[PDB]
Amino acid sequence: PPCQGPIEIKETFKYINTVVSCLVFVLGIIGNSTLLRIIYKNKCMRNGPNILIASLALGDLLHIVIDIPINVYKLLAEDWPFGAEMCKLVPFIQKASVGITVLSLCALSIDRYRAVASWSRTAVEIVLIWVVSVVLAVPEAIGFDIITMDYKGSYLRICLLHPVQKTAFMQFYKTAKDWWLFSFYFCLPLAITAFFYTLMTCEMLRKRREVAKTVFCLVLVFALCWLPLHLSRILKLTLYNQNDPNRCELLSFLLVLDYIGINMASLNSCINPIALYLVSKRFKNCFKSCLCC
Amino acid sequence: CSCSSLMDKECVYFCHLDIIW
Repeated sequence: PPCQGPIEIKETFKYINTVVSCLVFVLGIIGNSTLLRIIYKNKCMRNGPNILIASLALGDLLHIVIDIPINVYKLLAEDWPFGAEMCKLVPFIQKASVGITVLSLCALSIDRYRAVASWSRTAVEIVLIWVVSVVLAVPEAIGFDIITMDYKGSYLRICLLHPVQKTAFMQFYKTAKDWWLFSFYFCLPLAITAFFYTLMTCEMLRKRREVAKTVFCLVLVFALCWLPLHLSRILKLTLYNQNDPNRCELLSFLLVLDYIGINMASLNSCINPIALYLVSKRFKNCFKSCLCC
Repeated sequence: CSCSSLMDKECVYFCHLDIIW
């Protein structure tokens, strides 16, 4: 069983991760709360695309609230005392929030394309997006379960996607969870936003560089901030072996990859208010008014 | 995280130390 090496996490990485997570958590919460306050309070800002932006902001806020604290608890405690149902919901809420965020990004890209393409210029879209996001997270809500173990003397409890499950489709999900997540929550929104924004820029060519620069920055930050976690999980699924001492090092390094990637995902959640500040004069003044007083 | 079974001790230990995702 031994890999010729234990599994453990360096303390330097833990300190770095704690500081980065604290800063990104604070920044994202402040930015998204300020954006929501601005959009709701100001009547002139209550409009279709602004409601899409508010949907994206609320999704990002709920994503931040549910991820950073639990990962901090994991790193600083290495225990899950919350029971089976709490870990039954946390993956469900997390995936629902990620789906809401990605689909809101898609919808907002579509809205910008329409605004720049047609000059004649949402409730059904937001409800449709959110309902579809909640249902797609159901497998997580019925899948995870707690299992007990002895490991080199220490008695442990882990809540995970238990390999043994009841139905054929539930087993299929147990086997293809990571592939499904990488093919839906990452590739689909990236492709949709990039394509629609490319169409918007192409139309601007048919009819200002700063807005294109903002588009490029948003898409690039999304990619660079959501890539690492998917990369870590696919590396687990691809290079993890068994029966021989060639797997523990991969697990130890994957801990680092996963925690870095979740920090980057939180940073992507945090990014949008900063962009809407540095780009939009109306939002710039709104942030100045709300924050400075 | 995902494991092949309960016999692979190291995979489930990684699940213990891994993030909730």
